[PDB]
Amino acid sequence: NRSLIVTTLLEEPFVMFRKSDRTLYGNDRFEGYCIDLLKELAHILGFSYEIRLVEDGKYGAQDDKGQWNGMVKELIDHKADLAVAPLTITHVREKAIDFSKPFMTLGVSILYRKGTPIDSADDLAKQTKIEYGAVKDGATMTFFKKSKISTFEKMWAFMSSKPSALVKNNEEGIQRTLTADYALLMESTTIEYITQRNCNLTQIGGLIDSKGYGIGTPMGSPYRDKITIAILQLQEEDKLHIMKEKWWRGSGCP
Ligand SMILES: C=C(C)[C@H]1CN[C@H](C(=O)O)[C@H]1CC(=O)O
Ligand SMILES: [Cl-]
Ligand SMILES: [Cl-]
Ligand SMILES: [K+]
Ligand SMILES: [K+]
Repeated sequence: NRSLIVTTLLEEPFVMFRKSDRTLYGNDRFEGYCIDLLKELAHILGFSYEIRLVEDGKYGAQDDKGQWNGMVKELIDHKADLAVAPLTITHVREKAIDFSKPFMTLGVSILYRKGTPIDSADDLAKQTKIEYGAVKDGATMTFFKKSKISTFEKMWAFMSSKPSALVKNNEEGIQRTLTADYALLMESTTIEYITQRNCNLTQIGGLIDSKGYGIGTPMGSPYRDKITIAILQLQEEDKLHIMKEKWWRGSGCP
């Protein structure tokens, strides 16, 4: 039947503008892990799509008392059929949209420059000399905002009090860790990609929690179950592990 509308956002190495001399248009403009996954799902399920970058360039957060923005809002409003992106599956977003079963699992951890030998978030929580933060209005910020763990409660207090500590996006966050005394609270799979390519960066400690990335849909979407079955089939054959290795494999560090 009709082409589905796919909403997404630029983010390495999930979704990128591929390199070309020509001016690209339509779906051809895109490559990455999420594009490979989307192609595999479209082939398996027999659907076509038109990819659209979400206008406001956000994932989705509950800004107002109630109202959503970003890809989540796009899904709430049925402006897109699918959100294909590293969209973190959270019980709070589940109050507004549905997800497929997760195609990738991960957790929050810390990105930091190699130097002052901290080894945990606790080390970060009990000082202020090293500024730390998260991407504003993202899953990670939301995790801290609503935590009951005292260590993270203290971190939220600092992060929220000083707005100059939250960043607009990953590129701004990574650049800050590279040019200032700044630790970034970031999802582990991105950290893994980054530390492989930036040998002076490292992950501090291990994973704080567990979560996954899933394909977002409007609640009660007829494609949600089909997409889930297909994702689970790919997983049984270790295809998603292979796909990740394809986009993640770096050149390696000293
Ligand atoms: C702003 C990015 C890159 C996204 C990706 N996953 C989280 C989300 O789905 O909101 C965000 C990262 C984070 O908040 O650690
Ligand atoms: Cl577009
Ligand atoms: Cl897999
Ligand atoms: K070009
Ligand atoms: K079609």
